[PDB]
Amino acid sequence: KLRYLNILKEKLGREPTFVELQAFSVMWSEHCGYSHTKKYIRRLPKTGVVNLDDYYSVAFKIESANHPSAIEPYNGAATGVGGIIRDVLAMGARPTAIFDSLHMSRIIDGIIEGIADYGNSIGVPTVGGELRISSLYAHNPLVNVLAAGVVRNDMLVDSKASRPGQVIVIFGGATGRDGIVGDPFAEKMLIEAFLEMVEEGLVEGAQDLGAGGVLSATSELVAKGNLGAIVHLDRVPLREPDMEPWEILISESQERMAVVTSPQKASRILEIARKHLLFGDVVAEVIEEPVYRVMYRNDLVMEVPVQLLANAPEEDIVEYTPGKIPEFKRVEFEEVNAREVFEQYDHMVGTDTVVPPGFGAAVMRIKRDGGYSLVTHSRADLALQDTYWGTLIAVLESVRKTLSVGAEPLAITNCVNYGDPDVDPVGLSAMMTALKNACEFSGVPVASGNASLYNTYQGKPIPPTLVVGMLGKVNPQKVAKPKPSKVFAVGWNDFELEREKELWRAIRKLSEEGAFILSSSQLLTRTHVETFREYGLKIEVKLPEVRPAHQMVLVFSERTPVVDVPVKEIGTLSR
Ligand SMILES: Nc1ncnc2c1ncn2[C@@H]1O[C@H](COP(=O)(O)OP(=O)(O)CP(=O)(O)O)[C@@H](O)[C@H]1O
Ligand SMILES: [Mg+2]
Ligand SMILES: [Mg+2]
Repeated sequence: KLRYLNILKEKLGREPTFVELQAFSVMWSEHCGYSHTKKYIRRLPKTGVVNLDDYYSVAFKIESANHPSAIEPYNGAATGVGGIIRDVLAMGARPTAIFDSLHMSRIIDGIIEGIADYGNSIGVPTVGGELRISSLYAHNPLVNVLAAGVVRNDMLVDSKASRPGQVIVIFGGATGRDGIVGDPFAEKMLIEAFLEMVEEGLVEGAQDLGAGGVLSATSELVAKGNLGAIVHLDRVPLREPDMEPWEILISESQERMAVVTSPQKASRILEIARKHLLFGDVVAEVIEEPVYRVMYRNDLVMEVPVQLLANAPEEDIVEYTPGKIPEFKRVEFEEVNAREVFEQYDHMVGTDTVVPPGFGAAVMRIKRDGGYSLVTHSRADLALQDTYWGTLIAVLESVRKTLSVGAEPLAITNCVNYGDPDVDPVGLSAMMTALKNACEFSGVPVASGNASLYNTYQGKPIPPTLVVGMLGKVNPQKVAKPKPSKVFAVGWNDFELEREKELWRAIRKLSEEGAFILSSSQLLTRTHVETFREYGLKIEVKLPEVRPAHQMVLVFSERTPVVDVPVKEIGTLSR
């Protein structure tokens, strides 16, 4: 913030006001700023609402609740959920499935329950997830939450102001002195509320309220529209009435959404909200002038170029060149049979999928012959040994899982979980390049993502962990389910980037022929066995010895697979 303060000062041509420093403290903070990752992200291929069938689109995104969680496992995680759901809800999509990618040194119930309760409380199933246990995350639990929803392409909500005159409504829970705990009940009302507003063609644009609260929502909603905004802090319904404009402006009270609309629609927006027991008012006004004038009645609180707020100081970036794929070695993440713990908290117990998520990619259908896959994958264990390849391979194995389910990879929502970038700007680059190159190799673009840097315990950084939330397309009727069959190991014990595509081609043919397929580092895990039992199936196999980063999958079929990849009957699935 030292360099920044200067910069902010040079840009202000003067000395920052309390509110100014207060505001830019948020907007430029790495969390809302992305100073170390912005340029790395602009480099990634893109497209977070991915179309699905020219009629439906799935809005999905991943988010981390790291620091919060490290403090308040329960609240942190839950808050991350709440927030990520709004990000999706704001896209005008009805949140249909939560996914989490937990990375901890142990089974921290707080996080599991926090995630679980919230989702249940708002009625959004916690379909799938991922759980990685490593002492290496002792003081830095990586709580990544991904959410997905469905949205008719003709109901897609623009995520920004796009016309002077439009006004921004802030509704949902009230604003109080928070971050300057939220309930799913208000969140659920928020979803029902916002969704109703969408259904009525009232929401012309929107943005959820999280980091930066009212400041980030408004400044961004318009900044994204290359417009301005006159924000009236006094119009924000508060919980604590004595709050100061700056408190009202940067407050991060939860369960709050900003709705861009036409003055004429604001009324219903408020009616719809209120009848849903939420509070809201027309807080801002989208103006053509690119200024961000925060007001509290006729009191000018703050006025700055919206764009200055929007664009934080961008750190340079170093080009990273990757070397020979390492001969990865044992970096054990003691797998926990924490299936009893999830049961106790009703977590990831989402039985409403085309096929149990415990088999890899969670499949959801939006129609009889239509549906989408979703997977959250990461290879921290590998990324620890080599940031690039590990990170890259994590993307490739996600493509496998997606393929293994018969789903064609559509997009990637991803979360960068890194330590201090100023110290190790390399790992950050390696991580981003791997992803960049990974998307380029796979051809799968990046729809959106989250970045969490400075994850370190007294010097030590958390393992470079890029969680990959991969969206895939799939016809449910064409999704293979477990059945007594022969189990074959298909692929290789080791990894050679290039031949990855021949493995995919293979997964594709087999999957196409209806074969069942698992793509796991362990080939088969307790969950896989667990889940098979749910089908009343016994998995007896001579699991091939495999490398950490390998290119082998488990194919279950009657007939022996016939592909251009090593095939070996390794056992059977029966009874
Ligand atoms: N690794 C990544 N890849 C692609 N896009 C990324 C990214 N990291 C961040 N982004 C994008 O940059 C912006 C910020 O992501 P972030 O998750 O912090 O958003 P947010 O506005 O929802 C704030 P909050 O945490 O308060 O909910 C988004 O528009 C997101 O799509
Ligand atoms: Mg932000
Ligand atoms: Mg947000």
